[PDB]
Amino acid sequence: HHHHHMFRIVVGLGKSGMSLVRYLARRGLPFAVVDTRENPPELATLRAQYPQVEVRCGELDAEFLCSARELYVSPGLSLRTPALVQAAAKGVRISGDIDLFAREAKAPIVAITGSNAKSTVTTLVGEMAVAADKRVAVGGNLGTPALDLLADDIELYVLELSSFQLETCDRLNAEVATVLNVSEDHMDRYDGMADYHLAKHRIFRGARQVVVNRADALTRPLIADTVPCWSFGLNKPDFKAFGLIEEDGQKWLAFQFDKLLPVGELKIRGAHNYSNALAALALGHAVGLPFDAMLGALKAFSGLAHRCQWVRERQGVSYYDDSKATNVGAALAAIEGLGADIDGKLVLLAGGDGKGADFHDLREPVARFCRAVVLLGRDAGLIAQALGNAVPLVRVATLDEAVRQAAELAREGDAVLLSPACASLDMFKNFEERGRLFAKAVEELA
Ligand SMILES: CC(=O)N[C@H]1[C@@H](OP(=O)(O)OP(=O)(O)OC[C@H]2O[C@@H](n3ccc(=O)[nH]c3=O)[C@H](O)[C@@H]2O)O[C@H](CO)[C@@H](O)[C@@H]1O[C@H](C)C(=O)N[C@@H](C)C(=O)O
Ligand SMILES: [Mg+2]
Repeated sequence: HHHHHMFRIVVGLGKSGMSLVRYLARRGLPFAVVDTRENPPELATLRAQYPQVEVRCGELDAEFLCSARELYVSPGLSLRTPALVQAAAKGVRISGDIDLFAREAKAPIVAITGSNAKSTVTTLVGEMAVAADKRVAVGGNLGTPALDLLADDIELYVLELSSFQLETCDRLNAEVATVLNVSEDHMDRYDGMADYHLAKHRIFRGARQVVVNRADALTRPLIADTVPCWSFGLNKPDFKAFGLIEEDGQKWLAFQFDKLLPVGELKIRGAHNYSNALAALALGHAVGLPFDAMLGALKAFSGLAHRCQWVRERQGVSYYDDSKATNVGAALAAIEGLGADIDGKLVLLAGGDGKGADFHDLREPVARFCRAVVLLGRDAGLIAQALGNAVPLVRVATLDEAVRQAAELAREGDAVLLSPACASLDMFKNFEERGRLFAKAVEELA
């Protein structure tokens, strides 16, 4: 079983695996593809587009993996998979598409992770860079695989990174890096908060600057003492800091003692979105984006689909798609934020794959803001146990039923909120499909 000394193996045939196939094939390197599943989602794609690439589907063959110089592992595949552990112990480098991107990119990287907000802040910094007339490429976990962004004329890369991707990134060497926030998530993969936190802090390896959340200690890296450190927060900022300046009850986004923009001139609203705006300003300022360009993009920014997104108002009841809420921290923010905005109470739709999360933090906000909760999905029962008898709970089987029942529970002035605190993967392809099907059911109400 001979192989070339450059031989490498792509482990996982999903979207990032296909970006690795494209990259390695373009460089004419010897490689093969494996996947633990008999019928991975991009198998048909690989067979149609790369009929000559060796592909092995099923139980991983550790002896085959051990013949490669490096494995590029799908971020969704746990590195505790036994054959990967065995290859690692025999000195095979465990890598991945972000690790490879970091080793190849020829322009500064803005690297953004966090338990929440990383897609919004990544998108915003990208729009700031476009407004600053930079040749920018934006992607990563956000959707466009990072390797597909590579081009020599790119002046700035903006990457959303997951804790999973970061586990195989040896030395990202970002120009500026941030962990926006950390709250319990992905506890079906990590043993606890310590390993989850450590994985995210790999974003700082080699970072030339950092952006830190003054309100979240799990975002503060050791290197904040040795590289330029820009902080954001909602309190009044000090030197080198972004924050809010308040005068006669009017709030301004601010850098040090300079008022930048009244928060009322943003389209996005609420404390979490102000924090996101300040984080994006800090990241953009770190890579030289002019303030006037950044503020113009901030004023124009409308937010992302499935982020507490208004769908419909029917019989005085408004319907909001917050399907992006796949952890408790996100649902907490939406319940508090929308609950405080409306002239009524919430009917919350929640449940799905809870990833081993503690749901106890939902109880008090649900008791304060909800008229009822509609629960679906694999871990509906765990959520119901955490909520107790705070409010009426209605158990349903499908999202269409959940919407029909929520309409019946709601009264004029209420809002129906899909903010599930769970992954969608037990019942849906992804959280975007979950949100699209919620919006479809809402639109089908008579
Ligand atoms: C799960 C994950 O990390 N997905 C990211 C990945 O998409 P990709 O299609 O390559 O997925 P993947 O890494 O193959 O994982 C998908 C699923 O396949 C399974 N899988 C994968 C390989 C394999 O051999 N066997 C197997 O069972 C994984 O366990 C997982 O359940 O690469 C894309 C490009 O970088 C990302 O946009 C996408 O992020 C999505 C948005 C996501 O859900 N990310 C998670 C981490 C999140 O945000 O929490
Ligand atoms: Mg995640």
